[PDB]
Amino acid sequence: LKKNDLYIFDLSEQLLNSLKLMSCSVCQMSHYQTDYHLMNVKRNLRGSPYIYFKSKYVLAIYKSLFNKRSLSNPNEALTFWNSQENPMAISALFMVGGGHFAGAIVSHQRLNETLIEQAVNFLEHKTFHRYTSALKTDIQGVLKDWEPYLSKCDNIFIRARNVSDKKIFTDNTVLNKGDERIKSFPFTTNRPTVLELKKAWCELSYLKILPK
Ligand SMILES: [Zn+2]
Repeated sequence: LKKNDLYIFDLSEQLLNSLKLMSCSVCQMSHYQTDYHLMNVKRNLRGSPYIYFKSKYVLAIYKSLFNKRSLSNPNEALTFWNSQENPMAISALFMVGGGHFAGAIVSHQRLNETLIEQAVNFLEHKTFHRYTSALKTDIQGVLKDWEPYLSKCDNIFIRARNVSDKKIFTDNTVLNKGDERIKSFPFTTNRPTVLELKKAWCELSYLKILPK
C-alpha cells in the first residue's frame, strides 16, 4: 500500500470494500483534471483522535474529518466520499498567529514541493501579515470574499491559539459561532503559510498505517 493508494477521497473499490471498522453534473457533459472542469466547479461553487479499520497487514483516519451529527457510520461516509457524485466537495483551512494569516479553500479532488503536496488543489488561497487586532478586518474581508465557498464547505479547520484570534473568525462575520463544521486541527501546526496549509491538508486527507 503506497501513500498514493491512501487518499481518503480517491480510494479504490478493492481497498474500500475491505475496510472493516474496529470497536459530469457541473458541466452538463457526458475529464476531471482538465482545466475546464475546474473553472466550472469554481464558477458553480462561487454561485483518541482516530478511527481505525482492518485489512492488509490497521488504517487510521482522523475523527475530525467526520460529521458528528451524522447518522451514517464511517464506512458509509468513506464510500460516499469515493464516488463521482461529490465533485464539488470542498473544505476550508485557516491558520492565524503572531500577526500571520494563511487561508485556503481546498478541493477534495487531487491532481497529477513533494508529489503528494503538488496534488493539493487550492481553489483559493491567501496569506498576509500585520504587526500589532488590525488583522481582524483583513481576515473578515477574506471570509466575506469566500462566503459562497464557506457555506458549501464540509469542514472549516481553524487554528487560532490566541483567544482574540479565534474570535476573529466568528465576531460579526459570515461564520456563526457554534457552527459544527468549525473544528480545530487535530495536530500541531507551524507558521501560517500556504505550504503549511498543504502540509495540514495532506495530514488530514491520507489514511495512516498504525499498530493495532
Ligand atoms: Zn466537469
